[PDB]
Amino acid sequence: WWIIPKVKKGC
Amino acid sequence: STNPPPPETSNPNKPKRQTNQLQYLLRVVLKTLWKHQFAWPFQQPVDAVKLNLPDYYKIIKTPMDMGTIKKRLENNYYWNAQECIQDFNTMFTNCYIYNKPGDDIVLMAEALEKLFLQKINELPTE
Repeated sequence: WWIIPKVKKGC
Repeated sequence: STNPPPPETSNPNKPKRQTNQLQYLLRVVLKTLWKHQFAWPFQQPVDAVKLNLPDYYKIIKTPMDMGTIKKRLENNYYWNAQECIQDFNTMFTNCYIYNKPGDDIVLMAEALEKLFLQKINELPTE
């Protein structure tokens, strides 16, 4: 899933 | 501000055939990439509304994703294997054009593209 869409994922 | 309709995946007016290269693209290439750890952002059209990317489709006029490619293969939408390969290449190029090279999505696309090339290099003879 995204922390910041495209920029940093959270998984 | 809205998402466009997704790419067409079925067309009863196009002729249909099954070939060993198309079967490989579905059962080997698509399947391998789909199961990859980094595949999830590529398994469906980019949802620019949900992801808050208001300029995505102002920049990307030829969207493509692996969910579309899978359904196209399953619907015998492609007559030539090169049509399918081009859709994979469009998917990767869109990602490189829209995003920045340090973005996690680009690192993910690069790893998937490496795997794609490894499998395409083994595409069977027709």
